[PDB]
Amino acid sequence: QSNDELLEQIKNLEKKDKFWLSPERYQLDLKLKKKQILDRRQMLMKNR
Amino acid sequence: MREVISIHVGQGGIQVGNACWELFCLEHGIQPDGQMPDAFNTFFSETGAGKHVPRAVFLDLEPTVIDEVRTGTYRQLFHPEQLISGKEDAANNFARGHYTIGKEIVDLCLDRIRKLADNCTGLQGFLVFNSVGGGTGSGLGSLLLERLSVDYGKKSKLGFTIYPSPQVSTAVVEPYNSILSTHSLLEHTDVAVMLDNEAIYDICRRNLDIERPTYTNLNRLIAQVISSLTASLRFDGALNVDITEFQTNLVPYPRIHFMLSSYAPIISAEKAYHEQLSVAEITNSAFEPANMMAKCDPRHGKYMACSMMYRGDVVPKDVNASIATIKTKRTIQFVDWCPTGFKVGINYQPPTVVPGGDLAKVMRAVCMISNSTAIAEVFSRLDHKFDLMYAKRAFVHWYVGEGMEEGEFSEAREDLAALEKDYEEVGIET
Amino acid sequence: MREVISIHVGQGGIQVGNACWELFCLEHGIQPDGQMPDAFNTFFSETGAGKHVPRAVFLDLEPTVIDEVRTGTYRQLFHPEQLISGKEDAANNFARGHYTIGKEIVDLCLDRIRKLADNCTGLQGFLVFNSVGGGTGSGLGSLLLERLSVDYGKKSKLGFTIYPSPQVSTAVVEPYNSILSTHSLLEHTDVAVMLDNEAIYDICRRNLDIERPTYTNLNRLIAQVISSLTASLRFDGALNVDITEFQTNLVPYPRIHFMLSSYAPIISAEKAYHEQLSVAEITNSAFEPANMMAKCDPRHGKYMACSMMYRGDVVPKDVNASIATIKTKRTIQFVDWCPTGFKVGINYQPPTVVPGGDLAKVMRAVCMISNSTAIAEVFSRLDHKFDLMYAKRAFVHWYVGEGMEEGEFSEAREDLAALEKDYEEVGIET
Amino acid sequence: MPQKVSITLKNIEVKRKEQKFKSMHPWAVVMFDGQKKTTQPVQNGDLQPEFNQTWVFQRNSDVNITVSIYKKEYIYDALKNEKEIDLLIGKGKLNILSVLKKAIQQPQEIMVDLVYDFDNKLAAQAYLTIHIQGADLEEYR
Amino acid sequence: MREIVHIQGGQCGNQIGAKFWEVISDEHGIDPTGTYHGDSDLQLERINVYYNEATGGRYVPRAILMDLEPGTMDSVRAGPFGQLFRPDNFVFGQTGAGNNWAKGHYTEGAELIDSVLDVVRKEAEGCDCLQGFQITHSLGGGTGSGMGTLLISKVREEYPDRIMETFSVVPSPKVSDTVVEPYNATLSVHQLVENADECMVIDNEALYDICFRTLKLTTPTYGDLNHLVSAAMSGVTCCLRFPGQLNSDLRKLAVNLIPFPRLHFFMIGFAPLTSRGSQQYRALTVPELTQQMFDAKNMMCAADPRHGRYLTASALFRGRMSTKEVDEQMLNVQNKNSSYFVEWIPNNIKSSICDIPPKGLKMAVTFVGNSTAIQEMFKRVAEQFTAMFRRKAFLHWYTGEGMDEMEFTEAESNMNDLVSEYQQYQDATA
Amino acid sequence: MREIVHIQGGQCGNQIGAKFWEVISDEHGIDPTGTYHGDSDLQLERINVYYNEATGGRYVPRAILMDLEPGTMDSVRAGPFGQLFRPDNFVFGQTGAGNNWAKGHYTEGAELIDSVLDVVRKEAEGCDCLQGFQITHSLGGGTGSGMGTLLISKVREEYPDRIMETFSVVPSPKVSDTVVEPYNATLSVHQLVENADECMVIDNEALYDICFRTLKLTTPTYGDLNHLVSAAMSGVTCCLRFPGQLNSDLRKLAVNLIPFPRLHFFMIGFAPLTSRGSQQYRALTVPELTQQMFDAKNMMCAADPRHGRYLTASALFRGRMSTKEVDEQMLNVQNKNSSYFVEWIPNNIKSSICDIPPKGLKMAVTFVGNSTAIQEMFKRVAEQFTAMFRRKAFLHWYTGEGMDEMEFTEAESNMNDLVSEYQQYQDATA
Ligand SMILES: Nc1nc2c(ncn2[C@@H]2O[C@H](COP(=O)(O)OP(=O)(O)OP(=O)(O)O)[C@@H](O)[C@H]2O)c(=O)[nH]1
Ligand SMILES: Nc1nc2c(ncn2[C@@H]2O[C@H](COP(=O)(O)OP(=O)(O)OP(=O)(O)O)[C@@H](O)[C@H]2O)c(=O)[nH]1
Ligand SMILES: Nc1nc2c(ncn2[C@@H]2O[C@H](COP(=O)(O)OP(=O)(O)O)[C@@H](O)[C@H]2O)c(=O)[nH]1
Ligand SMILES: Nc1nc2c(ncn2[C@@H]2O[C@H](COP(=O)(O)OP(=O)(O)O)[C@@H](O)[C@H]2O)c(=O)[nH]1
Ligand SMILES: [Mg+2]
Ligand SMILES: [Mg+2]
Repeated sequence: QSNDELLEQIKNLEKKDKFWLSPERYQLDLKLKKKQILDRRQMLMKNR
Repeated sequence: MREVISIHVGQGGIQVGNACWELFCLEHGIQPDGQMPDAFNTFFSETGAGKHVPRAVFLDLEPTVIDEVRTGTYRQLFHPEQLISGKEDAANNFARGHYTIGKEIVDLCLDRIRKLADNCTGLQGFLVFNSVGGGTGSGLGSLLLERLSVDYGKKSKLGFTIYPSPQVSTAVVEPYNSILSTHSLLEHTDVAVMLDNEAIYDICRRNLDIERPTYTNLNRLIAQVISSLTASLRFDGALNVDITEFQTNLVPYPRIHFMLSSYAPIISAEKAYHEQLSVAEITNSAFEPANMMAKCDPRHGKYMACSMMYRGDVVPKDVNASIATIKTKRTIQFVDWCPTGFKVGINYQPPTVVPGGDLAKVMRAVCMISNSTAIAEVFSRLDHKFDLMYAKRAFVHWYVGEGMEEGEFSEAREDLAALEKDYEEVGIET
Repeated sequence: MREVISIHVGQGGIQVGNACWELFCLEHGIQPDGQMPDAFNTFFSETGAGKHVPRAVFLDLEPTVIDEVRTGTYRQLFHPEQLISGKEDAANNFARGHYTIGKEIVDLCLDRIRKLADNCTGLQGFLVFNSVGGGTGSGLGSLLLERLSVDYGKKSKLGFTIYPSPQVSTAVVEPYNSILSTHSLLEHTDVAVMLDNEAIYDICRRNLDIERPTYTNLNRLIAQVISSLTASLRFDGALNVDITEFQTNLVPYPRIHFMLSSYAPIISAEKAYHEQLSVAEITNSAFEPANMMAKCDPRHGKYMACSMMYRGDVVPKDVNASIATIKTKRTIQFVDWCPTGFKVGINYQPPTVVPGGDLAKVMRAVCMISNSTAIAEVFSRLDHKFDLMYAKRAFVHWYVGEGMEEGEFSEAREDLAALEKDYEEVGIET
Repeated sequence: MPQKVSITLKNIEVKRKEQKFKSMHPWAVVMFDGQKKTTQPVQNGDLQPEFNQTWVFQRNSDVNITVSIYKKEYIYDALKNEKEIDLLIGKGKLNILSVLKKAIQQPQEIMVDLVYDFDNKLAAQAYLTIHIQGADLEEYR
Repeated sequence: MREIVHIQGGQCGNQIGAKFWEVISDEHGIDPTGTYHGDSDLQLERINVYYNEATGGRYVPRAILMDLEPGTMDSVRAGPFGQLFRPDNFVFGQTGAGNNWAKGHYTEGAELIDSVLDVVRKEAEGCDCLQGFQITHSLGGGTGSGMGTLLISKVREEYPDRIMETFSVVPSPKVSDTVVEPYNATLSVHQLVENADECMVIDNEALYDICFRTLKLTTPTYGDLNHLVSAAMSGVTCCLRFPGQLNSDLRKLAVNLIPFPRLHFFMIGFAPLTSRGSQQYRALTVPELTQQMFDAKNMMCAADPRHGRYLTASALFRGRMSTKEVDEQMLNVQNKNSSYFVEWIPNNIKSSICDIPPKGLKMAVTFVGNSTAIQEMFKRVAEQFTAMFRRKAFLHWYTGEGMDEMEFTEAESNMNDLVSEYQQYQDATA
Repeated sequence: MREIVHIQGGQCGNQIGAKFWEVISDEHGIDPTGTYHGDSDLQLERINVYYNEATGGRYVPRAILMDLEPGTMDSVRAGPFGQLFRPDNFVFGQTGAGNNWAKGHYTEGAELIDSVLDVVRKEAEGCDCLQGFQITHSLGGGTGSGMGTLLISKVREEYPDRIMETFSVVPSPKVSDTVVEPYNATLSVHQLVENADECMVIDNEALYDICFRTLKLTTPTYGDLNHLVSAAMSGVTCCLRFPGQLNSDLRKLAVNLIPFPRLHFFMIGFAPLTSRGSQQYRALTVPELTQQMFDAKNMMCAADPRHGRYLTASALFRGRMSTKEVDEQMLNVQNKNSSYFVEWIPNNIKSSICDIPPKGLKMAVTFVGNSTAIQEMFKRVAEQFTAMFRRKAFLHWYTGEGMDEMEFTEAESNMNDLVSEYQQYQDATA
């Protein structure tokens, strides 16, 4: 899954849920944060 | 309010009954005179003031052993008129003790059984002891079992028969009456335990280090096994087992109820205390093929169900930790259609020691009653021995002339063939 | 929670086992009766109340030595039924103790080994002692090692074999069974230590100043070496070493695991206290070629790795200052592909003295286990001795008639040739 | 492999004349090697109910076929509710070893005497057809 | 008001009750003679929940004890606090079931149950406002698993609106003490789902694991397992006998923990549990309680709760503590473990606070969670059942007392349907 | 706030911690029973950095002790201040690694590490604001250098933003105690560079040199080396536990001493150090401290710092002193030694002042300098590694547990690349 696909899923859940924090949104935000950390680590490894 | 009645018939039966009745009297504190100087009620009865009377009856056609009993130190214990005695011995002839002289004695025994049963209120079942390779023993045991099966019906009966050894034998005609008695008790007894003498001789030689044993040493071990089996009825325990809770756990099918026993530890006081006798090592020793109480190899067959009793200070978690180890081993394999096969009982009373005996005093012991597919070998070898002499009709005239029909030998052979086929049919995996 | 089991087979093995078992009992304060009037757990086991039982088993086919053991002062210590004894001796015939009479005894020994192993929870490994130049010793050692290598697998086994002297010999046929046993333990033992008698005789003569030594004096020195090797498992130390930490430090390649030992100081009380016994002088004496415990010259070959144990009040800086001096010397040269070759262990417990013995009490001692390329000379001379008689097939009929095949002698010769070629191939610089 | 035994219950002949059963609803139980098979009740069954039912049993170890015949009987309880009960008419036991040699080659017709458990008297006779559907003992060794 | 009566059956249930009532009496300060000797006023305000009042000021439990054999109740009477039980409530037979479900549910259990139902009806009709019944029994025994479950149906038929509790011990395949356990376990689970309003499974294997790993005591016994089960039992109804911030009776838990009427099989756990040597190290705080409460090894069942997702959860805190901390910790334990909580029901954790802690402890927690991981127990029970049933092993014992194989087939099918439809919601998504 | 947890592994790390915690407890006035008996108010304000609080008012270190053998932790418990450690944090195996890196990192260390990671996660999740972790272990041993480095990667994978410290003892070729030191040193350095945020090398040879030359004590022991290492360890975090003119946590040092992420291998030193007989002669002044601080023999490593140029330097002064003098002396030590400081980064010395001196001393300094002279240690380690590896000596021990020679080749290549790119900046000019 691309970072853009995960952000689009989060935005589509924000449009569907009247509540700012559904359990599904919280799991997707955790997935996005984990992936951004991996991409940042890969960039730091490529820059070495 | 729980009772059991033990039947002793034949010379071997009486000689093992004596062995168990010193042990019970010693274990319950009763002096040989019968006087104490609420657990006794399983084997004994209170007379109102003073002495206790055993719930046992002694049978024999040959009077020597009973006369020896009635003059020893235990003359005051047994009721004078429950030691039924005959005049003429059957002389190793099965047809004699089933058709000729046993019929005139069996009525008195049945009257005594009724008189003992009317006293009990919670009768658990009957015990019977008989050496199979003899005339009066096998014949009267067969006749008594056949009468009891119809007089009482669903009451449970347990048989501690002593089959002949594979090669060691005292008589020359014992296969005939052994086969006939197996025929008789196959459809009439709920449990049968194997007790041939050769295995117990090897046990004594290897562990007890006795090079010249006599019958008393064998009978004491058998008495200890009986006491371990029946301890749960008369002592408090964390995991109790009753006699009626056997055919639901050890008997997969009505035909298959022959199983072989083992006991552990067996050790003398000269070297017993040098080792710790942990529960794991005793439960390992109990499963050793060389410690079987019958000369059969369990490595030659599958297991069906194992019922094994502990007594002493054993803790259940240590028992589970040892059952797991046995399930781990690759040399012991159970039948496919039995995922769990162990029934465990735990009792608190340690085994009692008889003074002047062989066994020492220990705090832990284990007695196992295991039903296995390997038992068919004794049937096969007894059948082979029978066929050799039945081919030429040897010794048959001693049986035809005592009222038995010619065809009675063949149907016992057919029933043994059926049993051997059934044991093979059960042991195959699905 | 750390244990080790020692195996003693043959007359020499039993006679050195006695020597080590006085020393261990003395070092842990246990009386000869086995009663004390948490370090014992490595060699002993607690029985619950009172006595301790050694984790050792004695094997022999000839009953004299075991009977001597079972009547001496140590009759109460060992468990009565772990002193396995035979009836007929192998009589210096290797084929007898590997094919004829050892097979019927090996099963009992393996059962005893299992019964001892199930008690241990942290089993480090096995120790075995056997004089190589005998029938039962070499044959049963080979068979036991071969059975253990498959029953347990990766558990470590250590062998303290006593090879024959270069020229001094007691038998006339010992090269044959020495070569065969070397064949057997080459692919089956993790460590083998050289122990020929002539070098230790010279040590006693030069240092202990005894002109008429007996076997007991030799066995006491061997026992001291064993105690020094295993001290680190049962005493607190600044730099500990375990048994499993050997094949990673002394064994460059799986085939090469024969090494020779030395000990220092060896001195009598009459002149011990006149000199200070500094660590530098003892570590110099330990590396002297004349103080090797096997009659081999280290000046004839390179060193591969040196593992050397200290015990007492030694300080690590003094040890380093002495390792530097040895690296400085021009007469001791290491192999090219090994820049550092020393493994050092330091323990606090000083060596214990046996009353009435030869060695005096000292505060510092050093024991070295060194693997060197010079060991090939003993193999070459044993091979030369073997070839002389195998050219004419002398004494072969005593082996062919005991079930061994004709070709079995040749492949041991080929394996020795392979080992000698391997030792030459390793010692060349890159 | 487990041997397959085909057992057909053809008919039963009830011999006990002192029970003129007004309306019999007879049904049968065939048991072999712990496996139980049951017929449907015959409506208006005379002293000779026909079943013509065939079952295949797997043989594991038993040699005995047990046949039992029952009737339905309606009894009023103490509250006058009609309670259906199964009354045993008779039970018989056949050892398959007696017919095994012939029953392998072709279906065998066999009569089984059914006795009443209370008096052991002949109550009925069951007519069975038995057909038995080893070569691999060396292959297994 | 809103009180409950106690009914127990079988040996295991009697042994559980023998400690449950001791724990309750110690909590309320009742001496073994029935005389109050407590310290606090609150100890007497709600004593009508479990205890009745008689003349002379003594208190008597409203417990009913039933078994098919008299031994266990004749033994529990001689134990501590055994005199509290009213002799009239003891009902027993003279035969027993022998671990046979058919005998304890069709032939023997049917005739005896009228007498025990008479006293049950006497107890329930009299009490002020009924809350319900709680049942303790074992699924591994015949008489218990038969008579208890039939009594469940009989009680449910007469009191359809009251609540019903059952604490059921199911036979684990690890520690097996009876060979016929799968049959009477599978037969009992069939009837138990149809009538019990709540069911709580307890396993001996999990109790041994807890005792060995968390408490780290050397020799577990049945007294420790009974004590843990008793503490867990008492923790559920604590707030019904004492004041608190948020009182929550059994019916409130029934509303909040059972989503669908057939999903009412919970697994429980008690915190804190610490070893004797580490009871001084630990500090009792709400985070420390909640981290141990959700620990997988702390569950009273061998089922692994991280192999599935919780449908709902409940916690019953004891002692005086702030509610804000409890709520925030419950939220935190649900945010950090979102993967193990089903997503289509938000806020699926219930909390309650009781201001009266257990005697000797300042804080305590009882956990009751409905999880999908319980499927594994029924899976293995059905696996053993279908492995044993395909050969019709031990089937004749059951079929000889009016039962047939059709009831076995229906029970297996219903149990498999329960297994399937319990996991149906595990894969359900919103 | 901003506290750290302690994790140690191996025997060497355990012995280092056994003195580090004693030094910390003596600094904070904590008795070996966990009871505070200090004099100053500041001794308790920031005690949450290293100590936790439990009921009863006693304090417990947040240390985690791990090893593959139980001996060292069973010995450290009996030493002084050994009771402070929580028994729950002790995790150990039953086998050990035997100085084999593969066993302690692939086969045995992989299965055990889950339990220690559980308690590590428990400790880190709970604490107020995490600062980071500090690790003590030795590169000369198998279990330490394997399990510690794998634990480093596991911790880094879960806490990528926290800081990580490692105090690593590398095997010097002068004082060698293990023959297989180069293999597990080279394998460990490969993994250590990828995950550790800071690394501090310590050599036994340099400690012996310091003890013999500066303190001039006759008999150094491991207790003195441990005491020096402990003082150096405590000096780094002093200002994080006490007020000062310029507080500087570990992260601030990380920012200012690491120019590029792969250059984080420092060598340290402690001042003042004086002999017992000369402690009265000397006067403690800032010039006297700074002249000894930059002394080449005072470094805790055998690396000669005037064989290269400092990339940066740091100093942590203790005691109350004027800042103007500190700054001018730092400038003077940098103007007089311009040849040994790299020229393209001006003002490459960091200073900090803490107003609380060590107990018993009025002034103290801890020095942490990143220099290019450290290349010599990796050069000699790689030289020994390539001398031993070219013949594949001792390789089979590692290759028998799933490891291959490719991981050796990659480790050697990466280590050589590190050596090259570390000196690349030494010749760099502006
Ligand atoms: N274990 C054991 N077996 C015995 C003993 N006495 C006899 N037997 C066995 O019994 C077999 C023969 O039967 P017996 O009991 O001696 O004689 P019996 O049963 O009274 O039959 P009769 O010969 O007609 O008197 C022999 O083969 C023995 O093996 C005994 O004391 N102990
Ligand atoms: N060091 C030492 N060597 C011994 C001792 N006793 C015998 N040996 C050696 O053992 C060799 C022969 O083997 P033995 O141990 O005596 O006899 P064995 O191993 O039992 O073999 P068998 O002759 O079959 O009984 C001789 O060459 C001796 O050198 C001893 O007490 N100490
Ligand atoms: N917790 C506990 N379990 C027990 C105790 N005694 C027996 N059990 C369990 O109960 C099972 C046997 O049940 P059983 O006694 O046959 O029940 P019954 O048929 O109703 O008498 C065994 O598997 C034991 O694990 C006890 O004192 N405490
Ligand atoms: N400073 C110090 N170093 C030690 C101590 N004990 C051992 N060492 C060093 O540690 C090295 C051996 O490490 P080792 O014990 O095998 O580590 P392990 O494999 O993790 O147990 C030796 O080279 C010693 O120099 C000690 O008490 N203090
Ligand atoms: Mg006789
Ligand atoms: Mg000899």
